[PDB]
Amino acid sequence: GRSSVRPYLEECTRRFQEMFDRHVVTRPTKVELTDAELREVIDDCNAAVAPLGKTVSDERWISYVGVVLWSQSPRHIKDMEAFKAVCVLNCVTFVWDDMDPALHDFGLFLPQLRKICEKYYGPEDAEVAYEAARAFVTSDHMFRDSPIKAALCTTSPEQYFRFRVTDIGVDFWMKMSYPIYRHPEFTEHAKTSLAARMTTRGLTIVNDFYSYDREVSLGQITNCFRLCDVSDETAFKEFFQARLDDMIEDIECIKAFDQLTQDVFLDLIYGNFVWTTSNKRYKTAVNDVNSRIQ
Amino acid sequence: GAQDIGRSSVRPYLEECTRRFQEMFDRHVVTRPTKVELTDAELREVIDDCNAAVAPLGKTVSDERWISYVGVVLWSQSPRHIKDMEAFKAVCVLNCVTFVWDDMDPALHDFGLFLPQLRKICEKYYGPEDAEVAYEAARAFVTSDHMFRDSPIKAALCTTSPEQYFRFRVTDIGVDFWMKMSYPIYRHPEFTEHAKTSLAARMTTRGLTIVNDFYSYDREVSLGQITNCFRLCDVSDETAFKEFFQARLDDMIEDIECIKAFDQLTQDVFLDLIYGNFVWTTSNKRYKTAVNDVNSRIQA
Ligand SMILES: C=C(C)[C@@H]1CC[C@]2(C)C/C(F)=C(/C)CC/C=C(/C)CC[C@H]12
Ligand SMILES: C=C(C)[C@@H]1CC[C@]2(C)C/C(F)=C(\C)CC/C=C(/C)CC[C@H]12
Ligand SMILES: [Cl-]
Ligand SMILES: [Cl-]
Ligand SMILES: [Cl-]
Ligand SMILES: [K+]
Ligand SMILES: [K+]
Ligand SMILES: [Mg+2]
Ligand SMILES: [Mg+2]
Ligand SMILES: [Mg+2]
Ligand SMILES: [Mg+2]
Ligand SMILES: [Mg+2]
Ligand SMILES: [Mg+2]
Ligand SMILES: [Mg+2]
Ligand SMILES: [Mg+2]
Ligand SMILES: [Mg+2]
Repeated sequence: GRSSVRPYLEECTRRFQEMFDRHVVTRPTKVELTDAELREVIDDCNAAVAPLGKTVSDERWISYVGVVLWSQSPRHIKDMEAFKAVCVLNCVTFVWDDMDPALHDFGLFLPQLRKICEKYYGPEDAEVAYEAARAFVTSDHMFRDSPIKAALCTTSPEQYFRFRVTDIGVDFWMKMSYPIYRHPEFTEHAKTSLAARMTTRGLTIVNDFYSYDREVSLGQITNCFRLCDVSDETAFKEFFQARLDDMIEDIECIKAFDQLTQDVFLDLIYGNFVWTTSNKRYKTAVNDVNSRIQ
Repeated sequence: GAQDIGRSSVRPYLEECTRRFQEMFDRHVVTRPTKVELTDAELREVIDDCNAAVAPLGKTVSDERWISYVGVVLWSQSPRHIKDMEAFKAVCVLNCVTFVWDDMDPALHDFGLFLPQLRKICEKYYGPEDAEVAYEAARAFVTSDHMFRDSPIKAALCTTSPEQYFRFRVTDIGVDFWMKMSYPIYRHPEFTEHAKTSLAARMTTRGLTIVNDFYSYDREVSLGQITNCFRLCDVSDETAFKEFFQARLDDMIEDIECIKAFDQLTQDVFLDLIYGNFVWTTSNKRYKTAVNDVNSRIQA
């Protein structure tokens, strides 16, 4: 009844895309990694999660990494070592997101994050990236079955998106991504988390729509469509339009930022959507790339 | 009289809004904030550090002005939970000297002179790790306050909706900075994590900002400052003002009721911050007249 948004899949996909075409216009661009670059990334990912004891397949890594390939801003890239770092860090904390909390070993995993950060970044940037990775994995862990999560995800969209600034990983993403661009304004917006606060709703509403069926099946409550009656087409449509309006208002305000920063913000939101709709992770509730790692 | 005088002041609403705020706190927070009493030695140690830090910028600040700045720390921390009084004094100093920065013409903003003083304060009162977090947060605040003077981003975030506006204020009202320099006071691991993710700041931004904005509106409008949520409604129209004000009270209440899901120590800290800021704001000459000897623009 409320267990699926499948009836709305085609209409909502078309409405998301129309919104992007009218308000962002320019398509996101996929970063093409060389084979050598992709192997270096996947090798670092496997090394980082090996102490945790679970095998991750190449195609699951590729499912995770696609968000970085599609949602950065390739024409503004300056530092491909920072880009590779974001690939690795994004992927290995994605595994953490998918893991049963019994597998979460901070003593084994935190040094791996530190190693990744020092390898690919300079001394100061490595500290910023590591703290943000540390804060993300700690947050994902401590909020599993937390009353705080229950209160923030069941009260209002406002409370929910406030939780997601950290929990969807976008604050972490900004703080590990600014070395890719070496653009002083973007670096400040990343470090104040204004960059994350501006892009949270656009990332989260899309992720939530397409991951609803999986999350509802697993008992995960971190999803804004749980705030509406999805079995009621009229109530769903009103809620979905309110969320579309949220995304538009953010995008229109993002266009007040400097031309480079606004490119990075918009490529992030629109790229996430392109990646989400072509990724098997977001298609069936349980499959070989989104199954709980138990 | 070409000016929109009718929209230039919330003075007609002063008594009724103050009473409504207080009723809200009494119904939803209940327990009073507690003022930290500093020794005369401690206070003088704080003020001498404050004067040392802003001396390179060229402007004298009176003890009365410092005391006007420092009261928010005295009233809005959580005395029952304090473990580290050196961290508390760091927050007194860091709060006060960045208040001066907030009040200064941007021509006085000298990062080369001022950033080393902030680093010196942090290195004096905190351990090495805590000092780096507090310095980064102070740096990011003073850089933000400077960057956004006359900025199109500020205009867009402050004139679109309450949601865009409060998103700006998570940094601009200084509360993220506040959390990241206050967690060493409490040495409470959950509070430290909520500080470092900025969830602490996000939970408390609206309660701090709505109160600050109401009582600093007249001064800010007279100085042409646009960072104030009541510029989003027509304060000259009583019906529209009261509808907007009720919407802001509802925002505060929703945050406070969600804050009550946090662990007991964290929620005490969050609620003392919001309610203490209200007690301080309503007792402080800074928030009583548009221009006076403690809130006037510090001019180049
Ligand atoms: C941050 C970005 C734009 C996107 C937004 C959706 C995301 C793919 C989903 C999710 F799985 C996260 C929370 C776990 C990993 C966190 C960061 C690194 C990645 C967070 C991901
Ligand atoms: C460095 C301090 C702490 C920063 C500096 C200027 C500030 C905007 C002043 C004002 F708005 C305060 C007294 C209300 C909220 C207090 C804290 C959370 C942060 C307050 C701010
Ligand atoms: Cl560096
Ligand atoms: Cl934030
Ligand atoms: Cl320390
Ligand atoms: K809306
Ligand atoms: K409201
Ligand atoms: Mg998650
Ligand atoms: Mg997940
Ligand atoms: Mg390095
Ligand atoms: Mg999801
Ligand atoms: Mg397969
Ligand atoms: Mg200010
Ligand atoms: Mg001010
Ligand atoms: Mg004000
Ligand atoms: Mg009028």
